[PDB]
Amino acid sequence: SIVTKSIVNADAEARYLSPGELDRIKAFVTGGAARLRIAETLTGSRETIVKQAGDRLFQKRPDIVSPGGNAYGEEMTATCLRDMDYYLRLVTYGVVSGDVTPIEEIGLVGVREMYRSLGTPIEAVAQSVREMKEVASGLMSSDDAAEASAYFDFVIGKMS
Amino acid sequence: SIVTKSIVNADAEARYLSPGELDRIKAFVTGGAARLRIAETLTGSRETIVKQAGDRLFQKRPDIVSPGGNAYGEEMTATCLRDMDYYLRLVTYGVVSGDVTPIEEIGLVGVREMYRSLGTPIEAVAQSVREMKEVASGLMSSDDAAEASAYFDFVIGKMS
Amino acid sequence: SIVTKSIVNADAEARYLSPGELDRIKAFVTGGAARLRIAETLTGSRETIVKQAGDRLFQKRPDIVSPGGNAYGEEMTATCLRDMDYYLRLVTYGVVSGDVTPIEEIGLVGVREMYRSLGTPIEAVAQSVREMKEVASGLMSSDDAAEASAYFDFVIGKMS
Amino acid sequence: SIVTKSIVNADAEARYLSPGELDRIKAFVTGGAARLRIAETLTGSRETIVKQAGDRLFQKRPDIVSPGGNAYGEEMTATCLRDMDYYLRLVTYGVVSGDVTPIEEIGLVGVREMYRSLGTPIEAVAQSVREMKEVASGLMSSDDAAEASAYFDFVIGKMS
Amino acid sequence: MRDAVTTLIKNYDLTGRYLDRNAMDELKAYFESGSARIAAAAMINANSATIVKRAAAQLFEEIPELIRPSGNAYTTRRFSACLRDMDYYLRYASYALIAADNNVLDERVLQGLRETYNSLGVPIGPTVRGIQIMKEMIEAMAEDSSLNSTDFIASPFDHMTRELSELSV
Amino acid sequence: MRMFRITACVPSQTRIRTQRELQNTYFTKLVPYDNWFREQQRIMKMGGKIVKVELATGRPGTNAGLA
Amino acid sequence: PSQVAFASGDPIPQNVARRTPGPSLNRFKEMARQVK
Amino acid sequence: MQDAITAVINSADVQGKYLDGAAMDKLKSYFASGELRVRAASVISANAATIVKEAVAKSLLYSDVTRPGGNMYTTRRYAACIRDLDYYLRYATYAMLAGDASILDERVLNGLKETYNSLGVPISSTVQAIQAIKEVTASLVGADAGKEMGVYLDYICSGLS
Amino acid sequence: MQDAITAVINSADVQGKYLDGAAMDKLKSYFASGELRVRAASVISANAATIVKEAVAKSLLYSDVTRPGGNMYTTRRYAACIRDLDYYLRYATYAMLAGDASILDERVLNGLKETYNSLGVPISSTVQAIQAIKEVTASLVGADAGKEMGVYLDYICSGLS
Amino acid sequence: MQDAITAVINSADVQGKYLDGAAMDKLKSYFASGELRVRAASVISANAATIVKEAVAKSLLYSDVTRPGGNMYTTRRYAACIRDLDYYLRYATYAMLAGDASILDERVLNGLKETYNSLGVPISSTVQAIQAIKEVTASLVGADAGKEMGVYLDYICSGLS
Amino acid sequence: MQDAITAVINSADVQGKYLDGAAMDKLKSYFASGELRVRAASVISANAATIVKEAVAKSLLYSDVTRPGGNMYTTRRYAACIRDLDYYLRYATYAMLAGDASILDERVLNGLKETYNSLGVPISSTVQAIQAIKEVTASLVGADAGKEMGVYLDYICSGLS
Amino acid sequence: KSLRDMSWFLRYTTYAIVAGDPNIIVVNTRGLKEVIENACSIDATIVAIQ
Ligand SMILES: *[C@@H](C)[C@H]1/C(=C/c2[nH]c(/C=C3N=C(/C=C4\NC(=O)C(CC)=C4C)C(C)=C\3CCC(=O)O)c(CCC(=O)O)c2C)NC(=O)[C@@H]1C
Ligand SMILES: *[C@@H](C)[C@H]1/C(=C/c2[nH]c(/C=C3N=C(/C=C4\NC(=O)C(CC)=C4C)C(C)=C\3CCC(=O)O)c(CCC(=O)O)c2C)NC(=O)[C@@H]1C
Ligand SMILES: *[C@H](C)[C@H]1/C(=C/c2[nH]c(/C=C3N=C(/C=C4\NC(=O)C(CC)=C4C)C(C)=C\3CCC(=O)O)c(CCC(=O)O)c2C)NC(=O)[C@@H]1C
Ligand SMILES: *[C@H](C)[C@H]1/C(=C/c2[nH]c(/C=C3N=C(/C=C4\NC(=O)C(CC)=C4C)C(C)=C\3CCC(=O)O)c(CCC(=O)O)c2C)NC(=O)[C@@H]1C
Ligand SMILES: *[C@H](C)[C@H]1/C(=C/c2[nH]c(/C=C3N=C(/C=C4\NC(=O)C(CC)=C4C)C(C)=C\3CCC(=O)O)c(CCC(=O)O)c2C)NC(=O)[C@@H]1C
Ligand SMILES: *[C@H](C)[C@H]1/C(=C/c2[nH]c(/C=C3N=C(/C=C4\NC(=O)C(CC)=C4C)C(C)=C\3CCC(=O)O)c(CCC(=O)O)c2C)NC(=O)[C@@H]1C
Ligand SMILES: *[C@H](C)[C@H]1/C(=C/c2[nH]c(/C=C3N=C(/C=C4\NC(=O)C(CC)=C4C)C(C)=C\3CCC(=O)O)c(CCC(=O)O)c2C)NC(=O)[C@@H]1C
Ligand SMILES: *[C@H](C)[C@H]1/C(=C/c2[nH]c(/C=C3N=C(/C=C4\NC(=O)C(CC)=C4C)C(C)=C\3CCC(=O)O)c(CCC(=O)O)c2C)NC(=O)[C@@H]1C
Ligand SMILES: *[C@H](C)[C@H]1/C(=C/c2[nH]c(/C=C3N=C(/C=C4\NC(=O)C(CC)=C4C)C(C)=C\3CCC(=O)O)c(CCC(=O)O)c2C)NC(=O)[C@@H]1C
Repeated sequence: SIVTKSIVNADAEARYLSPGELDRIKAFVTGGAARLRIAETLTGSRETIVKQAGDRLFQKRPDIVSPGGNAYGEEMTATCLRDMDYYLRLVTYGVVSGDVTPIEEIGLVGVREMYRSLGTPIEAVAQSVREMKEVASGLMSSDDAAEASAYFDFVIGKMS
Repeated sequence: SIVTKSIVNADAEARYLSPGELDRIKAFVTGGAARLRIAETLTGSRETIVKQAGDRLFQKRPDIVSPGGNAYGEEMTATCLRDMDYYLRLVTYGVVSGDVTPIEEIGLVGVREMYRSLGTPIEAVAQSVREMKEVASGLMSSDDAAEASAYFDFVIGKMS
Repeated sequence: SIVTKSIVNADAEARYLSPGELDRIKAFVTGGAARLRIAETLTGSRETIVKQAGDRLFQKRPDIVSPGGNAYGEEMTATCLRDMDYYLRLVTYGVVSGDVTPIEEIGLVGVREMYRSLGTPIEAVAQSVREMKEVASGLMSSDDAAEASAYFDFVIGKMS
Repeated sequence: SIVTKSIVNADAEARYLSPGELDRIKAFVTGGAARLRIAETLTGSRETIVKQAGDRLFQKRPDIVSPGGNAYGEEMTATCLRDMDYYLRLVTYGVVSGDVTPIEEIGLVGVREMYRSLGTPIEAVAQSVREMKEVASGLMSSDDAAEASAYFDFVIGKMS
Repeated sequence: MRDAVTTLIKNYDLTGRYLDRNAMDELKAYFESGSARIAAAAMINANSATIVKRAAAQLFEEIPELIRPSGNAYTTRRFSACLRDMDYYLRYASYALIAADNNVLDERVLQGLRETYNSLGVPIGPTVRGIQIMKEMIEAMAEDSSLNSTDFIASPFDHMTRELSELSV
Repeated sequence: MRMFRITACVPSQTRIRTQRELQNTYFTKLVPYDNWFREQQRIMKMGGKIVKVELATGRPGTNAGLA
Repeated sequence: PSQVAFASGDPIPQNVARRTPGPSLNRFKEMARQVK
Repeated sequence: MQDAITAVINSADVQGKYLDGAAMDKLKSYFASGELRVRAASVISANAATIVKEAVAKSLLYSDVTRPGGNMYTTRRYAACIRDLDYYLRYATYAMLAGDASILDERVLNGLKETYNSLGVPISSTVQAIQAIKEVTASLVGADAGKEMGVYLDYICSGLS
Repeated sequence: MQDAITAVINSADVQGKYLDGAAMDKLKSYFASGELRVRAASVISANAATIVKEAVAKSLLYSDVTRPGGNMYTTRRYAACIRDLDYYLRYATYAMLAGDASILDERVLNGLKETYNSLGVPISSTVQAIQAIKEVTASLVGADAGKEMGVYLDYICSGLS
Repeated sequence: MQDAITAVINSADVQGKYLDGAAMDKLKSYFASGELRVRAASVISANAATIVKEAVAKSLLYSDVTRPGGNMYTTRRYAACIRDLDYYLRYATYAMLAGDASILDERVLNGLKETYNSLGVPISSTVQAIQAIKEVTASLVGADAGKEMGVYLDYICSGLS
Repeated sequence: MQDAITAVINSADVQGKYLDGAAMDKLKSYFASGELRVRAASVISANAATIVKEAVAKSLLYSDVTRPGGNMYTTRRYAACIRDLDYYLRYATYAMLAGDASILDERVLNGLKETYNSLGVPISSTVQAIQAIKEVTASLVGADAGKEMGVYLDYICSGLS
Repeated sequence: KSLRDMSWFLRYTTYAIVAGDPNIIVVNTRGLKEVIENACSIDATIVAIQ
């Protein structure tokens, strides 16, 4: 979290917390209500975001779900939607934490090696997260959509 | 405490707490204010209970303060009175906890081979805690002196 | 006795007597004349040893002879001297047996809780046996006083 | 040795050394010079006892070197004399140590299973060791041989 | 290193759960307590040298054998090392007050503290007595100042005493 | 050492044991002197009735040499 | 020459005193003084 | 094990002094919570087996864990899983009554990960089973006492983490 | 176990007195006899197996006792009788070293006559075996040492008979 | 374990040869040093408890170890520390009698560092306790025996450190 | 590390008093022995190859250790053993001139037992090598300086054993 | 405190004289001014050691 980063940056140079870190933590605390609202509407609409974004992904990229594809079959399609729900949950965790380090520590270290072992196209996973970004950004106000799309675009950058 | 002792017995019998010990924990948390009243009574009388008990101990057993004794000298009598305050603090902890486990885990297990290294007479320390009991019952009310005398008598029974 | 200990060790191991313990029985059965010389010296001079040792104990640790002590009064000091006579008799039994098993089977097992019950300081009993040992070693011959003092200070070590 | 045996016994009873065992260590320490003389004579003449006792064994038990026997053959008689030299060296070790536990640990535990696997008559090896003690008793002085034959005696008792 | 938000996220990640209303309530309580935590940390930012100096000036009078010979705070080298240790404890207590979670204390203070203190002969009882002296001073200063919420101040020091202290009963 | 020749019967109270239990129900035994107190207390808190006990070895009033 | 033997010679015993009650027991020392 | 009372007594005892006012406040807070703790412990002790039944039906039954090839397949392993869930419920009740997780640190989490790894026990499935216990207990007892139980149940889960 | 020395100590302790000259004379007699006791014990330990084997070979072998229909027919009964004779030799050596037969009364003569009467062990045959052991040891260790060994040997023979 | 004599015997047995001249010289050295070791063991067995008493009074009483919060505050901790000192003194006496520190490896120092590290025991404080044991023992036992006891107790300290 | 001077000043600082009566005696004995100890260090440092040469030639050469199957078979192992004996001689010189074995405790005996048990180096053969070192130094430097080196060399031997 | 500080200054001066290295004095007097100046007169300490 932002609190974790500020405490770590103070402790690395072995001092108490600077006024800049206090101002940053104060901004984190004041934006906590809006961040909690964004996380609340994401976890409330968690099923329809995954459903609509998976539908848009499978319409835009039929090759991953056609026979010979990585996600062909109902079980592999359900596993792909489970992965999309996993990344939406990590997006909600990042929205709560105010930064990107829970998404990084849980689902973005070794993601390329994992999906290379799985045989899954990582650019198609990034397309799935981009469709989740578009569907979720259509479900909020403009500032909330930009704030959530920041974490979404971090996941896009880590996947591609 | 009484909760820890009841949980230890229930775990030894591999069972839940019976409604009997549940009723005793009920009675214990109702009488918590009372047993804390004896706790602040002995806390306020800390420098007086052991004062009169040490005076009565020294007039009852003058061999303790005689030359050649275990507690001969100002330094050794100060260490003796520190042991008096230690045991009064342990009795305070016991009447706080409602069980003799905080008494016995600190000042009663291994006390015989603890004091045989120092040459201290066990029966003389027992008579000292006796005089603590009578001085506490002298300047403390009757039925709560019976409750405090239960833990004092456990100290006497485990020591002597 | 030493022969008794060798017999019970050979019987516990279910074998005949070992060469080392057979040589020990032979050397003890040769040195028994010197052992009985120590014995007749101690029995002839038994009263002055315990009188001087009791006087030296009384001047060293006056809390015994003090009021409130363990031996207050002439009859209780006579009882303490009778106990010292018993210990000297057990030392003579040890030096005629060649082993400490008579002192174990008469006056060593249970002696700690014996003097705990009596209130007698067993460290002061050990001091009394130290005084008995040093007065006896000053009285009789040094080459035999070493052999006597081995059993004496084993008794001292078991007292302490 | 006897020191190790006494220390093991004192550790088993969780006590210090009894003065009887202190006397046995003292007497072993004083009398070790005779044991060193015995071991020096045995290691000086160590081929002679094996030579004469092997000759006497091949006289008294010619079934050993008869065809079909355990030690029939040049190399087998060489291994026979090798075992005799081993037991002579073990007897020297036991004489030096003053206690027979090195002999028991090196060459008397599992000797029955070893020679049963080898097909070797254990009573004939006992006869060879007895003839070794006869030759050593002829070679040494009377008291020294009477003291040194007891380790041979323990070997005879364990093997036969 | 984990704060309250990070440990709640880890607890929900372990079960694979989305954040429910109880998690929203915990985060909401942390966010409204955060202003008071910031105020308390900014308070102890100013006074920290005075806190550790008066903590030494109370601890070495409660246990005066620390500054007598054969005590571990005898020489002024050991005295300055002890004051540096108290400054370390107050700094990480400030960190735990900001983070609202004692995982920072566990990870960076307590995991080798008994090992170091037993290696160098440093006492643990006087150390945790100094911890509680610092806790009482910060609680008294927060009660004196305009601090509406003072309940969370005692938590990192009590956690440090419980973790570092030898188990009596 | 002096030994006690004891004879006692211990019943089962908790379970109906389907194996043969007469040999550890009723038995005559040889227990040592130092272990006789704890053996008697063990079987006697277990709940048996001891019918007989004697000194198999040793003599009463032995000041030394009983081991 | 024979004054090489510092460690190998006879050791010089130190005079090490028993530890006494300290200034943390000043209250109990005053208490024992008023006990007398 | 340590409750709140023994924790306060320990913290005062290693300082060597008596209980001051903050200790009195902590004890009065524990005595205030003790009514709810005793009531919740009584309800759980009464309906002990029903919570385990509902949690097993919610999380473990009709799955690959209880199907052949799973670790809850054989009935000795099923009864072992039932006994483990009774262990977690009973020691969580103990930790609720104590107001502290030292009992879970000493007897429950002591090598439990090594035990389950040596046996082959599914860590994820038993974490979901403890979660089902938490949901059933919070439904049975209430919001506040269910949350109090869920603190120590999540402590057992994070020990399994 | 009661020996001469412990008998002297106990005979002093029953009246509580010290050692007089009357108890001193028998102790000096024991100290005089102890060297012969150690020498006889060394010879008996030197030939412990061969005495038993030779006495068995010329006392009861190829007879009706070891014949079928006898008590010593079966190899188990034979090994039991060899163990019994070795035990008698070793414990009589113990009594010879100790100077008293209390070790025999306390370790061997404790419920053995009734055991042999129950098992049908021939008392006369054991008497003949004990006499054969006694005369072989008397031939081997010497005249006076063999007679002093035979004192404990026919004492335990009369005790078992 | 092993003494000096059994160390020489085991070295000669591993070499496969008889006792040569240097082995006889080492044995003669141990037989020369034996009497002082025996009388030192008698002195230490006499003053076993008192050496521990004045050593702990010399080093550890009225200090942070026996003050509240220290590792010798409670009576069971004091009894365990006195038990440890008795173990160290008895095994140092055993090593002094044997002339070898092998028993300290076999019985004492094989796992005691990990034991104290798991227990939280201050090994610096135990080292100062054993130095006090060295000083009090060398005060009572003499000079060369004091050197031998100091060597073996410093071996115990080196195993702890 | 520490030396005799630091040990004296630390003991007096723990007492809180000055160097009253025996600290002065220890310091003046140290400074009296110091110039001859420096001369012995000069001789040992000048001749240091010869001591390890005569030690390996006296004790370890032409043995099972140097023949195949031994721990000194290969040339790397032989050179490592030469370097270890050089380490023992040099740190014995260090401890002999410091007057305290704390340098041996903190830089030699802290890990010597564990490295030799992990490597498989024969403890008895290393002890015999150090004994050959101490008699060669006693022959080459003198009896008194030989004993002053040999007390620390025997301290290293006791640390081995 | 002042009296034991004066005796302790003389004690460590003698200890440094014995040790032959003033490192003990350097370590135990380098940072002493700031801690000692709060409740004790630094000029009085200078004149005292003078
Ligand atoms: C002819 C080759 C030269 C000669 C030889 C010489 N060597 C030694 C002594 C030893 N040499 C070794 C060497 C090795 N052992 C191994 O296992 C290996 C690797 C395979 C090597 C290189 C050893 C161990 C010894 C010591 C003997 C022992 O086994 O303990 C000597 C003896 C010197 C002495 O002082 O004893 C000699 C004479 N010398 C020459 O001048 C020729 C050039
Ligand atoms: C003769 C002395 C015996 C012998 C020795 C031997 N030693 C080694 C190797 C090592 N010795 C050490 C020890 C130390 N390193 C240090 O820095 C110090 C203190 C200054 C010590 C005491 C170590 C660490 C090693 C390993 C690496 C190294 O060479 O330093 C070996 C080699 C082991 C191998 O198999 O390579 C040997 C053989 N062996 C004997 O048999 C003689 C009794
Ligand atoms: C006074 C009633 C009697 C008496 C006492 C006496 N005690 C000591 C020394 C010690 N007593 C203890 C015991 C405890 N420490 C604890 O922390 C607790 C439980 C809370 C107990 C029970 C200890 C550790 C000591 C050692 C001192 C220290 O704290 O370091 C002495 C001194 C003996 C000495 O040799 O200094 C005395 C005199 N003696 C009597 O005769 C009275 C009957
Ligand atoms: C004033 C004229 C005198 C004075 C008094 C004084 N001393 C202290 C306390 C301390 N004194 C020291 C000093 C030393 N540390 C060392 O290592 C050495 C030897 C080189 C010395 C002399 C230290 C560390 C303290 C602090 C420990 C403690 O609290 O006792 C005080 C108290 C300071 C305060 O209350 O803030 C006072 C007033 N010191 C002098 O030097 C003058 C002789
Ligand atoms: C039933 C026919 C009659 C009867 C029964 C009765 N039995 C007991 C208890 C015991 N019975 C035995 C018997 C045996 N144990 C064995 O191992 C064997 C051989 C295989 C037998 C025959 C024993 C030992 C007991 C003691 C307890 C135990 O279970 O070990 C009781 C008494 C139960 C009690 O003690 O309370 C009774 C009453 N009594 C009748 O009236 C029926 C006619
Ligand atoms: C039919 C004779 C009776 C009956 C059966 C019944 N059973 C269940 C549920 C389960 N039973 C098992 C048992 C086993 N699993 C195994 O692997 C084995 C041995 C090979 C056994 C015996 C299990 C695991 C279940 C749970 C089902 C699952 O796979 O999750 C039920 C269902 C109860 C429910 O509440 O769902 C029923 C009805 N009921 C009767 O009345 C008959 C007596
Ligand atoms: C022949 C294969 C080997 C052999 C024989 C041998 N046997 C004896 C004498 C006896 N053997 C026994 C043993 C038994 N008791 C039994 O009940 C049975 C059958 C179940 C056996 C085998 C007994 C008792 C004797 C003694 C005879 C008696 O009745 O008293 C000897 C004589 C020993 C002696 O010292 O005279 C011999 C030589 N010896 C060999 O070398 C063949 C390998
Ligand atoms: C041998 C001289 C004659 C004889 C002996 C014989 N003995 C046994 C078996 C046993 N004897 C005992 C008794 C003892 N227990 C002891 O501790 C001691 C020494 C102190 C003795 C003497 C025991 C316990 C047995 C084993 C009982 C069992 O059978 O399990 C037997 C065997 C009897 C049997 O039925 O197997 C025999 C034959 N009888 C002779 O004919 C030999 C001349
Ligand atoms: C005394 C010098 C200091 C010290 C001691 C201390 N030790 C313990 C507890 C234990 N010590 C041991 C060690 C041993 N294991 C062995 O096999 C042997 C003999 C070879 C020893 C010496 C063990 C096993 C324990 C655990 C016993 C237990 O479980 O109670 C304690 C107790 C700590 C506690 O109970 O929590 C203490 C206090 N610590 C000090 O501070 C003294 C300076």
